[PDB]
Amino acid sequence: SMNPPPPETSNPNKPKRQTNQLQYLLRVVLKTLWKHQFAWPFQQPVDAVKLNLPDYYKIIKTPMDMGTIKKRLENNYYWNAQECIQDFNTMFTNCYIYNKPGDDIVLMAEALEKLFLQKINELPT
Ligand SMILES: Cc1ccc2c(c1)NC(=O)[C@@H](C)O2
Repeated sequence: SMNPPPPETSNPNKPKRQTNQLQYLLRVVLKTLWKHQFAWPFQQPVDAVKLNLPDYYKIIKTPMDMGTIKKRLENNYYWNAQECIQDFNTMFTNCYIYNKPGDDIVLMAEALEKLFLQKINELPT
């Protein structure tokens, strides 16, 4: 099959936590980025079959997307904010790795990453 199984959104072995900052990442950061005009490519795992990108997972080995992150946050999958933020960053870097500078999808990611940075610049205490 061209698509791998999607990243886990739960894990019984992994310890959960809820924090003010993780709460913020879901209610404010994720759910605001979600509403951006450029959010749609990043709202679900890359479907290599659907998007006709047969080489995507030959290149990207740590896929990540906001749909996954959203479910992780809802499941309280994360231990801390940093874990969630590194997922966001993985998603953006994946886009820059797979695509070329100037590509439309890259312009989109660049715009979201800027907004993402603006919102995590200050987190609740
Ligand atoms: C055609 C197409 C649609 C959506 C897309 C892409 C390519 N390329 C990507 O890297 C992902 C994240 O988003």
